Amino acid sequence: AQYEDGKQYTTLEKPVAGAPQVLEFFSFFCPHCYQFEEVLHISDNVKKKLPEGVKMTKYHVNFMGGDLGKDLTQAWAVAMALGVEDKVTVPLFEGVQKTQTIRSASDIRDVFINAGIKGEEYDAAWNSFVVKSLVAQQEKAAADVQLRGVPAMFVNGKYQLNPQGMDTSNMDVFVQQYADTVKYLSEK
Repeated sequence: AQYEDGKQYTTLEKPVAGAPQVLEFFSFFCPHCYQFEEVLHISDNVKKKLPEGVKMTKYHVNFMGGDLGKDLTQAWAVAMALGVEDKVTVPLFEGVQKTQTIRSASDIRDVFINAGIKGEEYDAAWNSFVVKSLVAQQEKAAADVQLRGVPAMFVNGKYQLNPQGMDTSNMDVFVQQYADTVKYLSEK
């Protein structure tokens, strides 16, 4: 066929029930994740091609960058709770990988302050049980698919995107193939 299991995607032998429709995993330490966000804009091009009524989920992971990795998973929970994902994603990526100015939880906090989130509001979220459970959800979703690598995308808890099996000679063509594959899987 044109889309084949094991080529543009793989199928989970152990399907995950009740999973988010489109589920994306990343790490601010992850070099292809930086590309996916900054250069390729994968998330946004997938959205542009998803049907009506499909919601999109993005979670951070712990298994890169040790202690800071975990702080970043909690910070991403804060961002989700406050709904400020679109204001902190770029400076977090650049703070970790470009300028390397993020070395502690306090530096992560600085990024939010600079993006205009108020200190009191950040610290209250950071310490909230709503953020605790948001962290729990991120961990659980990644555990459910025994995730050992990022970037990763899963569709309906059953299919996993396989970007190694798409041409990379042209970045635009790669992105559209990726998004079209998500749409195909979505309609499956």
